[PDB]
Formats: sequence, structure tokens, C-alpha cells
Amino acid sequence: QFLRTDDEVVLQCSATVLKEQLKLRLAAEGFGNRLCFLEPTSNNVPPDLAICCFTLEQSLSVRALQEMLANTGHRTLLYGHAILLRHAHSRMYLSCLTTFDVGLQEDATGEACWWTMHPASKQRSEGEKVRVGDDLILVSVSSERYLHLSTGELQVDASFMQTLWNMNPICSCCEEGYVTGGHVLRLFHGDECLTISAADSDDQRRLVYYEGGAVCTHARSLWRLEPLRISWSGSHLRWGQPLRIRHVTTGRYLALTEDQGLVVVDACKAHTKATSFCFRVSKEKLRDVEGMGPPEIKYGESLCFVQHVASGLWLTYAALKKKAILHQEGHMDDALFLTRCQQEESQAARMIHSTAGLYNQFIKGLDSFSGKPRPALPIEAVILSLQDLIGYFEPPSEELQHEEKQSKLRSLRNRQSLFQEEGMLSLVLNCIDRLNVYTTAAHFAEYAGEEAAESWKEIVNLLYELLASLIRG
Repeated sequence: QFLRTDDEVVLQCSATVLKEQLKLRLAAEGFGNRLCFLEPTSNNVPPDLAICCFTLEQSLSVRALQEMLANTGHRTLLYGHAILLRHAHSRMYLSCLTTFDVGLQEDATGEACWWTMHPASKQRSEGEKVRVGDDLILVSVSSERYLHLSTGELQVDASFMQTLWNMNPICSCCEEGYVTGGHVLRLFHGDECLTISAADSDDQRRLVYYEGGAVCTHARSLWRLEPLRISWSGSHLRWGQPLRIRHVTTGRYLALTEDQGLVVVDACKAHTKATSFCFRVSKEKLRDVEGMGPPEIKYGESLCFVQHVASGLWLTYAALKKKAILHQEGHMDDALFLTRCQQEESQAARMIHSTAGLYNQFIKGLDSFSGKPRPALPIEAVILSLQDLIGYFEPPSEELQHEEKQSKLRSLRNRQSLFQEEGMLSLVLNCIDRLNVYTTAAHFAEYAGEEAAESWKEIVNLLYELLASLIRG
């Protein structure tokens, strides 16, 4: 019941907006947006949890922290200690950004990404083991300022006002090769794996299939397992335990619907009853802990039946591309098995998701005024995303060793392939076609603000550069 280093946590605070109590998790995307914001869940629907998870890298005494800055395993957190929080997706560190604001930082160097933990009452004192459930205050080592909730909109910053934070645990040490919540994986049949159709399909990407060939290597076949409760969501998964199954790139949720049936659904419409599935050992008729709990489901070695909780219907096929359905009896061979996605692929599918949504928002903004002359564009965000993606696809230096280059090239081609198979080229291309409708920046300003026009030439050059980087090699 104590926080150890290498544990995964989310930072929660509490607020009562519109006469309603809500728990707010610190969140940031990283790529395209360094600034942190608060992912709110009230009591009603699944949240964007992936970008909330932080990892306790280190917990240091101020003497030991001072030595590390001056110079070039699962420790317990003690009050008074300084910590380093690594963003699970972005891989960047939670830090105090100058001009002071709170967001993600590339480098762990300096004191900007370090935070001291202090007791929130007389119940705890310095040198005491930090306990799960405790309220805390966090102090920026760089600016001696409080991690603090701000208020129409609800923001995060670093002011001299105090805010009480919970470090709600997600996960801790697990049994090797066991399925935990929040894991990104593939569900395998018989080869065939569960997926939605490729980008730009007549599907609208709403339908679910069993499909073989090369999908087993594509982003569209990846899913995130999400248990209903936010606390200890990264714990061992158990047979019969309710969970939501999220498509990573689409951000939609496997669901049962009254009219459509088994489909994928918008997060906003992910009602618990429609969205709740569980793994069954068998098709027979048929107490929550606060820890990792017992290890029940093994990657690859475990054959699982998938059931919809509310209706008891089995995930089966209609009957190499096959339509996945929910059925009362299903088939003798409905048993799937699970394989864990590795991190690079996992990270990439999320970047795709963030990037798709951002550029679509940008495109939707452009159509808003195409015909009309005389909803602000995400100029700052689009620019940053572009530059990040350029650096993400940047090819290895010729100075690097040949042996390492081959490996770095194969990774690059693989990253590139994933974005490609998800319709990223068409996406970049459409931004360019829309923008090129305008002959000059001045022409652009006629339909968009002159303020936006100041970055018009920059966005296009960056878009082109991305295009080259997606294709190159």
C-alpha cells in the first residue's frame, strides 16, 4: 500500500463544477502539444486514459538530487523526496515549463522535471513512506512552486497557490507474460486477427472483421484492454472481469447496438451496458481486489472466449476477410488467443490517432471558410505536430556505424509503413491541396485572419517536408 519506483500512476485532483463532483487526471499528448490538461471523469463514460499514465522513474533525497545535478531497485517513496515522472506514451518527463506553466519536456537534464512530495496533513511527516490514497502537494524543484489546479475552463499550472493531489496507482510489478489492463494487443483466431477495415473504406471503419495476411503487422488490428475501474486498471486481468475494448488508432469502442449489432462506437456513446465485454474460459452458464491480484490470463498460451456481459452473446464470425458478429451460440472454434504489441508499434498507433484527429480538425476548419470571404485553426498545434513528425521520420546519420544503420533503417521503414497503411499520405496531401487553393499568404488572409496567414508559408513547407519524409527510403 506504498508507492514504489517503477510503478505506474495517474495524478488526480478533485473539483465540484456545475454543482457536480469530478475527479480530474493530469494528461498531456506530448507530440503536437507539450502542455498538460485535465482529463475529467464524472459520475460518466470511458476517458482518454493512455495519455494519463505516468511512471515513477526515480525518488531522490534532496542531498542525492543535488549530487546528481552536480555530477554527470524498487525504492519506496518517502515524503520530502523528489521524483521524476515519465509520460508513458510520449516518453517525455513532467516538468515546469518557463513562460511558469506545466507540461512535457524532452530531456531529464536539469531541475525542471523534478518534484518534491510533501505531506498534506499532520498525519504524515518527512521520511515516512508515501501511502496509496494520500493527498499530497507537489513542489517544482526548479521554481519552488505548486502543481496547481486553475479556474470557466479547468486548467493546470504552477502558481504559489496549493492544490491537493492523489497519486492513484495503475500498476506495479506483474507476473511475466500475463495480460494486465491498459495493455495494447492483438486478438488472434486460429493468421486471422480481429480488426476494422482500412482507412477510407465504405465501412466508415465502423465494422469488425477477422482478417489474415498483413494486418498482423498493421496498426488497425491493435486494441487496448480497459477495465471499468480506473484504480488498479493496470492489474492482472481475470476471467469474467468486465472490460472495454478500444481500437487504438480510431479511439472507438467495441460495442453491441440495437440496430447495427456488433460494431465499433464513438467514445461519447460508449455506455457501459453496450461496451462491456469479458474473457471466458468456456461457454458454460456461469470481489474486486486492490493490487495486481491473481495472474489468470497468459499471452499466447491462453485460449479465451469473448463474451458481451449484458447480453451473454459470443464474439464469433459470420463466415480471407470474415465479418465478426455477436451470436448466442457462436462456433466451436471461437476461442481467440492474445499477443502483446511491442512498444514502438504501440506508440506509433497512438501518434497516428492524435495526428489524424489534429489534421482532420485543421481540414474541417479550412472548409468552414472556403467559399466565405472576410473556429480558430490549430496553427500552433499543426506546426508542432509537423516538426515532431519530421524528426520522428528523420533518417540516421551517415556517420553512424553501418550495422546500426541497417537496424535504424528497418525501424524507420516500419514506422513509415504503419502511418502509410493508415491513410496518412492522403491526409497530408489533403492539407496541401486545401492550402494551395490560395496563391499567396495575402490571398489566404482574405478568407482566414491575417494572423493565421503569418504561418501559411510555414505550414505548407512543413507539410511538404513531412510528405518527403514519409516516402523517402
